[PDB]
Amino acid sequence: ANFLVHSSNNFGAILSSTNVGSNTY
Amino acid sequence: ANFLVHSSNNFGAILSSTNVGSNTY
Amino acid sequence: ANFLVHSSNNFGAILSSTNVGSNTY
Amino acid sequence: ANFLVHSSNNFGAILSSTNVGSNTY
Amino acid sequence: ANFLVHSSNNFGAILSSTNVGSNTY
Amino acid sequence: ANFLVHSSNNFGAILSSTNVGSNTY
Amino acid sequence: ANFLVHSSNNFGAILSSTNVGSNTY
Amino acid sequence: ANFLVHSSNNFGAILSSTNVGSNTY
Amino acid sequence: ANFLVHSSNNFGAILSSTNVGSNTY
Amino acid sequence: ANFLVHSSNNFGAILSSTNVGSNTY
Repeated sequence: ANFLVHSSNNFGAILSSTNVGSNTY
Repeated sequence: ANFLVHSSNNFGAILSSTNVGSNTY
Repeated sequence: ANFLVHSSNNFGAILSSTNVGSNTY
Repeated sequence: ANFLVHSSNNFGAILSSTNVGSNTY
Repeated sequence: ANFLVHSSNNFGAILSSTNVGSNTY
Repeated sequence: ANFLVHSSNNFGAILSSTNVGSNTY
Repeated sequence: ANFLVHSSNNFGAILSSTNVGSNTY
Repeated sequence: ANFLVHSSNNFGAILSSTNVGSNTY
Repeated sequence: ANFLVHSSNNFGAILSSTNVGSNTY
Repeated sequence: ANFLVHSSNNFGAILSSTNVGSNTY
């Protein structure tokens, strides 16, 4: 619901997707 | 719902997508 | 709903898209 | 609905798009 | 609906587009 | 030295900085 | 030396920095 | 030396840095 | 020397750094 | 020397670093 993310020198991706339906990446 | 994100030197992407339907990336 | 984002030296992208329908990136 | 964004030295893009329909990027 | 954005040294773009239809970027 | 850049629908930034000293972004 | 870059719908950043000294991002 | 880059829907960053000295990201 | 890169829907980073000295990421 | 990279839906990073010296990641 309420996500706490701290990053440093991020080269890739951060996925914090809370899903109730369908999806593709 | 209410997402707290702190970043530094972000080169990539941050995805915090809360999904109820469908989507593609 | 109400998203709190703090960034510094952002080179990429921050996606905080709350989705009820469909979309592509 | 009401999104609070604070940035500094933003080189890329910040997408806070709340979607009810379809779109492409 | 009512989006609160604060920025500093913005080099890129900030997209806070709330979408009900279709669009491209 | 002589940089050839072609762009279209640029939302972010393009950095082609050739550096001999120090700098921060 | 002479860099050929073609882009489309760029949301982030393109860094083509040729470095002989020191720098930070 | 002469780098040929073609991109589309770039959300992150492209680093083509040719380095002879030191640097940090 | 001359690097040919083609991308699509890049969310992270592409590092094509040819190094003769030292550096950190 | 001349590296040919084609990608699609890249979430992480691609490192094609040709090294003659020392470096850390």
